[PDB]
Amino acid sequence: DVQLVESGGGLVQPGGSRKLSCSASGFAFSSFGMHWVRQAPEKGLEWVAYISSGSGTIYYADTVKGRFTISRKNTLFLQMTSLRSEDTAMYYCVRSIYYYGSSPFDFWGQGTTLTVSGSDIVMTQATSSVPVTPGESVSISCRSSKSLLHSNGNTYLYWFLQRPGQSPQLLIYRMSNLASGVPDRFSGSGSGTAFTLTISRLEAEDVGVYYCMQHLEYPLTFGAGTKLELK
Amino acid sequence: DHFLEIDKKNCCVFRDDFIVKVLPPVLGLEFIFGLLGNGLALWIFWKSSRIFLFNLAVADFLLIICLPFLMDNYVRRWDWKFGDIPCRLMLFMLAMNRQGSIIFLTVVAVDRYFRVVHPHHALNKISNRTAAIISCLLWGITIGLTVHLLKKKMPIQNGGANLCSSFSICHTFQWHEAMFLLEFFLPLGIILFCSARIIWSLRQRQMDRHKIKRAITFIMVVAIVFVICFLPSVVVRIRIFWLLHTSGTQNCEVYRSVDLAFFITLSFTYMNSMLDPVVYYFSSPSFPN
Amino acid sequence: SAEERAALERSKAIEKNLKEDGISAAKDVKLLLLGADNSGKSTIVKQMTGIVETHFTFKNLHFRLFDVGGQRSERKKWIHCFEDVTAIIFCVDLSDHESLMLFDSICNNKFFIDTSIILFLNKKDLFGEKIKKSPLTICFPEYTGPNTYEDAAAYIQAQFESKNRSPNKEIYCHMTCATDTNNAQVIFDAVTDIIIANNLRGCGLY
Amino acid sequence: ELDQLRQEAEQLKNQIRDARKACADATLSQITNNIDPVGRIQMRTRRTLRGHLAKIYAMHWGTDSRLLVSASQDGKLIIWDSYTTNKVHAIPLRSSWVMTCAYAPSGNYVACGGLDNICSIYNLKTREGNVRVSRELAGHTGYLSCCRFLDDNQIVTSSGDTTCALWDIETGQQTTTFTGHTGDVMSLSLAPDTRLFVSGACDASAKLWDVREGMCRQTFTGHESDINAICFFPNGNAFATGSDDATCRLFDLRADQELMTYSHDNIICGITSVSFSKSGRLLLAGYDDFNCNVWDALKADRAGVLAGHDNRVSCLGVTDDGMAVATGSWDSFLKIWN
Amino acid sequence: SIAQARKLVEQLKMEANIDRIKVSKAAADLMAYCEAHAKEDPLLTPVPASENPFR
Ligand SMILES: Cc1cnc(C(=O)O)c[n+]1O
Repeated sequence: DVQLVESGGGLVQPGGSRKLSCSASGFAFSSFGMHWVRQAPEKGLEWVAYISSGSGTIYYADTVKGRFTISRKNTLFLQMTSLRSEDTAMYYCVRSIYYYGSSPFDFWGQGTTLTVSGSDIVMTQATSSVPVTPGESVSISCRSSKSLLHSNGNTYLYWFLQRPGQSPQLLIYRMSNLASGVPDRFSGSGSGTAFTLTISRLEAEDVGVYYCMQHLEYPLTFGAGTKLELK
Repeated sequence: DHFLEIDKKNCCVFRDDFIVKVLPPVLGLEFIFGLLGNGLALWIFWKSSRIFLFNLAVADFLLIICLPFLMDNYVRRWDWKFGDIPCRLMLFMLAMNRQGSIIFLTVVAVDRYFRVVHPHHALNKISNRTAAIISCLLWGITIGLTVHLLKKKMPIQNGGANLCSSFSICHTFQWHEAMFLLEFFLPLGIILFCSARIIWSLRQRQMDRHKIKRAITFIMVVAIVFVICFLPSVVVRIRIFWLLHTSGTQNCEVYRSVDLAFFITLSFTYMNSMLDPVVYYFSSPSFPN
Repeated sequence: SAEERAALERSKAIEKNLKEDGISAAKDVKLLLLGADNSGKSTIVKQMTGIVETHFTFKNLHFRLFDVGGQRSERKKWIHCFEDVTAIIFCVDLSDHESLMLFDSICNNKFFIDTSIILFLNKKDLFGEKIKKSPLTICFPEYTGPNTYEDAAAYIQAQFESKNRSPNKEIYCHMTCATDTNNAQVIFDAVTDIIIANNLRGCGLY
Repeated sequence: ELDQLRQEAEQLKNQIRDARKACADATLSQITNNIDPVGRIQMRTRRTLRGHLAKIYAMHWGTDSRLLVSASQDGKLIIWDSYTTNKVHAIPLRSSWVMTCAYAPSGNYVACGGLDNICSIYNLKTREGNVRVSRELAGHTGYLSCCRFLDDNQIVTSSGDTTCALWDIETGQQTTTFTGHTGDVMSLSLAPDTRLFVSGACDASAKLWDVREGMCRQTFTGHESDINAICFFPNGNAFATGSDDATCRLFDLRADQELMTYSHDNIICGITSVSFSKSGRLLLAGYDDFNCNVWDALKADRAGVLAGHDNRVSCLGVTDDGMAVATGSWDSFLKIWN
Repeated sequence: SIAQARKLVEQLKMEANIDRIKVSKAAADLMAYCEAHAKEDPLLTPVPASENPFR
């Protein structure tokens, strides 16, 4: 079925260069705007780059602009130049299609680890660890500096679940809808600034890290990451 | 019978008497017929052929507006009282209207040649947006080709009357004469070549036995009316050039007879605007309906 | 415009794609094909239960040839789909009045008052052989004339052409021997004559 | 025995006519005369969906009153976004002869059909990212002129072989076939409860079918020509048939005969699409005379003209919330009135 | 033909057993439905542009 496999990691000396390639197969890659999301070894996801359908527009993060370059035979390429010490991270290839009723960030690639030797919408999660027991109910909260409820009624607060050792999967998109393939236990709520992902009858398979995201305007800023550990 | 120095150059001007009794009855008739025909044609009026005809009617609309203002000049024994801006703008946009009318006749004939001889060529399938920018471009070059008439110094206080004339009879060879000569020489050749090719292509297909005969007659009479309207002015102007080169301005007694002949035949250029509704009304069955 | 900008990008991408496909499909020339059953409809361009679409290229034109005889229903309820066909190709089996009635019905339809009908008279040699043994009076009781192939063919052609009344349409009668491969050239030249006639109409001069 | 059967049929028809005429104590006009007039209804073109390059033959609003799908003979079935004029999808049809279209109540599936004798069901929410055919339903001997989704699984199609059939998209076989029409079944309209529907045929009759048992409960006549369109009243107890004789009648299911007729002397073209309003008071019926008259469904008089099209209107659709009506004519422009 | 005629005869007989109500009752019911939903029809009353989405 749908797979986004990739390679191009390995140890890189500082000041060098390395090409990261996203191999896409099993979907209409010509009509998908693939993103690039990196994860530090002990931090939350951070946005890197984005290339649209037909390469109409390309966006880069504040701390990435100029140094990197993203371009797209069903393959996406990311150029890395002048690597720093903070670029040691695992890079994920994320697909996203944009129309009315679409499901952005629905699929996330496997990811490859790579190591080396102010007006943005900042979003904070009040809690970082919530120890809960299976069969109970848990609630993860998320806030934002600026209200995300746009004029057309859509509020952009995507929720992601990252099981240990597995790439994150979309759970709640636009803060109210439910992603396809997700059990109906999850449910989003909130309006304007405060968001909440309510889980009812929590199972043993719902443990992991929950990330809060916005899509109101680039650059997209993930949350700090809330961990729902067992017991 | 007269002399005048303009722009540091001598130039001859003659004010005949037959003009006052011959210019404004026919010119008013052309204005009356032109306003009656072209006025209704634009009101009635999109394809590539339709848009080209629409702009052609627009050019005739301003030319029809010119005639009452020009007729006042003839009736007042060439005594202009409007001033600098009215005379300058009137001459500039009148020259622009003729040039546009001639160039749009050329464009229409070229369109017909491409649509009868080369039916499968891509140019017959141009969108209205492509036609609109082309029509504007042809409008633009007409503005540039006559912009120098706006910078001229006029009127000139010569005796008790003020001249509002740009077609002064003298050896001074301004670019306006060059434009007035080319705009007849080249478009006439284009019209004749396109018409001849259309006739030959329709005859070769062996489908002239039919409506096609009426089409042939209309295509021929367009060129016929064009040539009969524009030949007298150009031949008289060539006579003026020959006389100026051979004899010079030493004596202006012989330039009185030719000067009056120039304007009366120049009135035929307006007559082109009067016979342009034939392209609208006489052609197509939709117009009689 | 948070992500609706990306939605506009998708809309513009397919709007341009629609325009690119639209101009490409405008070069094709559509020719509705009619006629009675087993009347030679498939033996005109032989060299090159729904609707049947046949396409071939000749002299840089894409001739699309719909054979709509496979619809076992009323013509009037779907004949407006073919309102904008360049021409109608009609095949008549000379070796067999139903074709004449169908031609009368289709040549005066309200949607086909401006679309010319190219008429093909197939089986010329079979018709000649039949005339050499059986006369045209059997199929046309009003026929009074010489018993020759040429006269009978001309009479049938005149009868077919006489069923129109709109002067804005023309019938390009042509006869095939069911073996000549040059019918494509006849279709091409008839189509280009119709095209230049329509162009003259569009210029307000026809 | 054939003569006896014909005599029995004639006697039954006479009994039906007598029963129908016996119940008409008072017509609709003399009862609705006590109601005040609706007044003139003025409507302006809020949106215009440019992008089609051929005649538009169908248009069905989505259940969310925002997504409009239009089918044209250019070979495409574009799903529009009426609020912002955007195009969501552009589905390239297998064949260019399309005369109908449909949009699933859930929004997942889009139907299509025409002279191909095949009703194709497309899958909008495919995981591969593109729109792909899910089941090319086939089995009809004539052109499929109208298809509607009862739900995501079962579709009813009206064909030109005097037959309306209820398919099953999961298996692709005719679960139930309804027969009894004399001419082409050129229109169809499922009831709000989706347990029954009507089909206006070319024989000037609009039979009331039943989805479950596959039997025609009632038959309605009174038209002088073919029925080109048909739609239920919002209540579900009435429907309006748009004939080709420049008239459209409002039948009642329980009364079982025509109630009012909507005819005007200044109208001679044939109706191509009739659709009610949310409250059922208006009957926005399109015409081949380039316009779209709005009729008071009770007073039986005109209340406005939606003249904004340069060609015959081939479809008309009022959204579920009633806030918009869209007409798609052959000039390739679908305009969203309001 | 005999079987086809029999089917039509039975079909007409089946429709003859359907109960029919008075036309006045149906007209009154339609009028009541139209009046009870008059306030919910945004076509006959021009909806204000404040909340009308087609502005
Ligand atoms: C006095 C006069 C009259 N007519 C024209 C003309 O070009 O028509 C030009 N001038 O100069």
